Amino acid sequence: LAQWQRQANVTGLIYLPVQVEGSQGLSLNTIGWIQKQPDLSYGTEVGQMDWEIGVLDAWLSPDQIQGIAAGITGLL
Amino acid sequence: NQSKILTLQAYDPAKVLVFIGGQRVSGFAADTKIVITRNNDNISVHAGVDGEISNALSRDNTGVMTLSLQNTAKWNGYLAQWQRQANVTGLIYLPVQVEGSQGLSLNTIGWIQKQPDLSYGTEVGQMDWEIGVLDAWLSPDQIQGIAAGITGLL
Amino acid sequence: NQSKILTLQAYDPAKVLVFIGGQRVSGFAADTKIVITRNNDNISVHAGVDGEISNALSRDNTGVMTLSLQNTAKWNGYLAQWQRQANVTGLIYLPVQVEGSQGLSLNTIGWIQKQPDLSYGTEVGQMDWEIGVLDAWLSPDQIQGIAAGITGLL
Amino acid sequence: NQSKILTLQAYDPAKVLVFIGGQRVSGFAADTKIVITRNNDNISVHAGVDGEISNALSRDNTGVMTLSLQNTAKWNGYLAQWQRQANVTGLIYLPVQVEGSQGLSLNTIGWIQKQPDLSYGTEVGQMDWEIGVLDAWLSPDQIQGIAAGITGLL
Amino acid sequence: LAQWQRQANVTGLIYLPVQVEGSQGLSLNTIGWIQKQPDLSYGTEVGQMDWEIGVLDAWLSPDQIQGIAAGITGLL
Amino acid sequence: EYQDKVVDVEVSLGTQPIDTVGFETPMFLAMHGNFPERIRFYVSTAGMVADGFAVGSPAYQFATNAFAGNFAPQRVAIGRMSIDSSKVDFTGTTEQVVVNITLNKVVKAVKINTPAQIATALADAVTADADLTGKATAVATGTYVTVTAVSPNVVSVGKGAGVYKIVNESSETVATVLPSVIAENHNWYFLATEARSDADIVAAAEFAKANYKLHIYNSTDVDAYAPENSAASVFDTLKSLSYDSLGTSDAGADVDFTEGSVIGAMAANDPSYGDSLHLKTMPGMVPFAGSDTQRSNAWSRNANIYRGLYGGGSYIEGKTSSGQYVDVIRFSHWVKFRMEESVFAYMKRRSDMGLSMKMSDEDLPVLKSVLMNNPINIGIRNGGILTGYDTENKVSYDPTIIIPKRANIPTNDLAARILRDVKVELVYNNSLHYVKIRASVVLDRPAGQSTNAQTPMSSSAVGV
Amino acid sequence: DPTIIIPKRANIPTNDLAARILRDVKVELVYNNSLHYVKIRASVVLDRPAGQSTNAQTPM
Amino acid sequence: RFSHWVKFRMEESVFAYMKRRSDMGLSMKMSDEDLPVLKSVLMNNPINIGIRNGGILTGYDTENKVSYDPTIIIPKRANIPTNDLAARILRDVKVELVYNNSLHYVKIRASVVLDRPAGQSTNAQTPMSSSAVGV
Amino acid sequence: IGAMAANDPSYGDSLHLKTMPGMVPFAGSDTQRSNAWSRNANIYRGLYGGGSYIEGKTSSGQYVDVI
Repeated sequence: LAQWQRQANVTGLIYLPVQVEGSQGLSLNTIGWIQKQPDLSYGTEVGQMDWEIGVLDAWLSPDQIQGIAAGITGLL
Repeated sequence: NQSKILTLQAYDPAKVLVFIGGQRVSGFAADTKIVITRNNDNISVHAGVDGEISNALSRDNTGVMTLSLQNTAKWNGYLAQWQRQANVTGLIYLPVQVEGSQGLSLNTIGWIQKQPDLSYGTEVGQMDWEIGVLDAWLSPDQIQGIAAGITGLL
Repeated sequence: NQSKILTLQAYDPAKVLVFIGGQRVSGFAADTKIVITRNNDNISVHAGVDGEISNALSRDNTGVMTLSLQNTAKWNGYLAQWQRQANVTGLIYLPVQVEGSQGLSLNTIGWIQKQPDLSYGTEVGQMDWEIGVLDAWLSPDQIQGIAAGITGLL
Repeated sequence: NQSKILTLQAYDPAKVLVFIGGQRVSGFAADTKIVITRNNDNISVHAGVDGEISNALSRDNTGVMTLSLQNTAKWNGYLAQWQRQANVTGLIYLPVQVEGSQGLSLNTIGWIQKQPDLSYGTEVGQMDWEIGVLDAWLSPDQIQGIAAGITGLL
Repeated sequence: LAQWQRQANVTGLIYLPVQVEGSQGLSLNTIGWIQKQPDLSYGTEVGQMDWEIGVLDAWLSPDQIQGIAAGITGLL
Repeated sequence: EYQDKVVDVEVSLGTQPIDTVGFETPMFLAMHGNFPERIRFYVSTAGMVADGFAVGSPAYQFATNAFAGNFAPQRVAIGRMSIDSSKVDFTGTTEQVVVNITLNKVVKAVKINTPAQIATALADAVTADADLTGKATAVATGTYVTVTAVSPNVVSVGKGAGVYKIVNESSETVATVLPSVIAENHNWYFLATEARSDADIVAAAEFAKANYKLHIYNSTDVDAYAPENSAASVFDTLKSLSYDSLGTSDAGADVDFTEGSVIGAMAANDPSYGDSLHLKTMPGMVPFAGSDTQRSNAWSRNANIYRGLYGGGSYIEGKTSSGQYVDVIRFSHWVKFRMEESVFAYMKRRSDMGLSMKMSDEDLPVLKSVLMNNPINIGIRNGGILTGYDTENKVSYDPTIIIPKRANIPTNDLAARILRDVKVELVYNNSLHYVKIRASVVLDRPAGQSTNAQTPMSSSAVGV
Repeated sequence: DPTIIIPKRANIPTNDLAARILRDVKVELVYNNSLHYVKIRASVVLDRPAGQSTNAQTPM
Repeated sequence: RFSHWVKFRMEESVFAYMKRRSDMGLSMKMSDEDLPVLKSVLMNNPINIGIRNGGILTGYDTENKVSYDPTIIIPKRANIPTNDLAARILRDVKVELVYNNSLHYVKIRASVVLDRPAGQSTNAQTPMSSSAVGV
Repeated sequence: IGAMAANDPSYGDSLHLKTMPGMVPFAGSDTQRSNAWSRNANIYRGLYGGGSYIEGKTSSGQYVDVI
């Protein structure tokens, strides 16, 4: 990610596909980009970094038998 | 599937080397040695009413490097004297370098931004100096480079 | 590599001497005796759109020196009387000096900025006087000075 | 298979020598003479959600060395006087050495951390002094060394 | 173990294989490391030291005729 | 020893260094007389030319092709056979002909401008060079010119410009030479041969299976893609013998010796990943030009073909002569070598301190940990070895190791002091080679779907 | 285990008594064996391995 | 200079301890219960100042697989010949050390590129250590 | 001798596979090795980047360790 940050900064291309597969929940498949690099801290224990990745669309889509009931809840 | 060890060596805090002006810093605090943070977001996003999305890069790479030292450490005197020396002569910039043990590194120019408060109490006190950095881009020092030309798409 | 002792002597809080007007202060609080903080950052940074960076020094050295005393200490009366004496006569400045045991020191002019609140309860109360300082530059009193001409670069 | 004697000589408690400042300590308690314990774990472990494991070494080698003496022993006076001498003059460190009879040894710097409580009763009392140690790494004094280059793997 | 502790501290390599063979019970075979050195006490009788050794995976595996019945208990 | 400057800098313009990689050194059995040794190791074509090798010569072409791969090695082994003469065949058509010939450290480039006439003109031109005549010889015949060196002189002939072949003849047979070559050095893995007669290829294939080496050959034959009934090519010859050798058809295999490209796409590839050769690109090779039926025939004969798709070039199917994928063979060889090396390294270290291993139940079981270290675990980490529970057969893929007990060892082995019957099991992973998709398009309004909301039942209840 | 056997006086010949030397003390030992050679039998599977035998008895 | 410094200051430290120990009475005696204190006496002064100031090296060597830790050995009473008990002089005390080294000369290798650098190899495998082929 | 002099016989440790500085790897082929083995003429192989004595058999065929 660190190298890709500078590569995009120089060349000018920042977009790249992003995909998430849920185990027993919703999923996601859209385009995204790196928004902010997390802070780095060195200490007694192993540190952690929380990268932030943007998403063009943040609509969580299902991957289940759902679809036969969406035409039932409809009213009014 | 079996659990995998993320590294062969062990993250050793003593292996992290900080070079300010060409000398190694010593006498660090207890919990955290250094913290590096960017001042501004990398990329901004403009969202239109219709849904069109456009983004613009950010060229502000200034950052802040916190540095924790015990009040008994000798490096407190060096920084204190350099503060007044720069104030009088007018030269404030000096090289800054950080070597990671099993992580990213940093090598840029920096300056002293704020002197930490001093407190005397029952136990030994702590001072958290703030050092500015011209560019806060953490660079790798690993085998990375052969895969950056693979993730590329679209 | 072996662990090193950062000092030969031991940090003794009793060795920290505070001289306000030429007399030693006594009757301090439990946890913290004095805290010194700068009001403003040392150096400001201006970042342009293109990425150019320029900095300007700050000449505001005013600071605040917190001072904790037990409400039973006799020095509460001295400061209280001096407050009204200065209010009437118009002279508020008086020398301030701090001697560190194994750390930095301070020697400047100061004044009383705010009187702490008073509270009576089951246990002995505490009062945290605030003393201003004309300059809040912590100066060293060590062998430092032979290395300040070494860190210099660029 | 036949039972094997783990040693040729016999573990003799009198052969354990404690040298604090260059003098042998005498007049120990009944059950236990000395206990050495590390303050913190040697290696920490960070476990991720996916199962990745990473570890970081610990550089805190400070430890505590319990020391039990009869309240009638003369060494109680020596330590008591040294406590005040160090408190006044400010020097607290002194060498510490332990020689094992059929076990590990120790040789580092130490200091008095806490004075044990004193109790007078029907029988002779006991005092358990606590002596700090800069490094609590128990070192061997045996033929060990030719096999450490054998266990190594991975 | 004492010498290996300092050797690993200096060189930086802490991992080493660990294996346990049971007599009439389960076994274990994984990677491990020294986590904490036990306290040392000298007294009238011979002392004891309880070393703590970490293990990457703590799954006790069998070494018996087990395996023909695991496909029987399965239900639901 | 003495340095005149505290700090010195060598400014090299343009050039760059390259890191040191681990690899398997290939061996190319060429025929020549440039050095006395049976086998030598080179690190660059510059060293080979410095040894009197003519530019464009077979060994030079092989080396320059090998060093250009994405996984190219950093050393190349060159064998040596006897040499009787060499040929420059102009059969075909050709405007300017250039032939690079080096004779006893003397380098010259003869030039010339129907094949028989070109051959005669070249032969006459060769004799014009007094240096060549004194130390070398040339004669014309038909469409080819035969050149021979005078006994105390070494001649090397290599391609320049134009269309022609370069064929070297030697009395030494490969079967007789290889046993001597292996004696000097066994430190090489790939096997290649310059001679392209059927007998030489068969001999090399037989030798490789016995001495645990991988054989590669490019056939340049046209019967390679003849109709399936025409079992007359070398590819079909090897099938009958059930031999293993990665053979592929090509057009420049006898002017460039394209084995170098394959080796460079195979040398620095670790078998532990199970990384097949399916789509690996190789510089130097030329796309196969036949039609669909020819490709089908070639596949039926196990002759791999280089094909160009979507602008690039790609190998295909990586199959061997016997039908087994080359990937599996490489993995098996890797396991066979490294399990043995690990066990021997542990045993030697254990016996170098005294306390050598003894045949008892209290010491044997450590072999389990010894083997679970090195191959059995690196393979799992890199994905080559499969693990987990199978849901179809209801079986587990976990690697297993078994060691016999002392009571089960026959008395004879305790005298021979050799243990037997150690068993290990493994499950190999698989790459993906082909994919088939089923798309669908809708034009009008799609018909309304069934509105059943029940959880779909598994199977019909009616059963007796 | 090692074995040691010593004769009694009744079994000592007259000439041995005269020469004052004892014969026929017998000892017996066993010896360990360092490991020299080792052989392995690996096996690789490419497709899905088939189900194993499900006879979950105690093997006779 | 380092050798002379060690030679002088080890002797001065030992003599200073011995004189202070014999100036109060209770002079040192040749027995296993009092000799070992020389280990601490010597580990104070030179052997530790040298480590703190960087003159003396410590740690584990990765090449030879040896440690640089300073070592001190003291003989036991049972090993002292009877003659020395009359001469009242002890011998055979052994110490070991490893000296550090400064940097004197440096050599650099630079490189310059003019055209477009050629595309690098795109291998993503973890580089293997050594060839497997060995018998 | 230097690879065996200080070895304690009571461990029953084996001369096989030990490293002996000064000697050089044997350069014969496989059949030459087999012949030398048939004669009980121990050799000094070089494998996997090092060297190693082999089997330390005596002239009469008995292992040197038992002797």
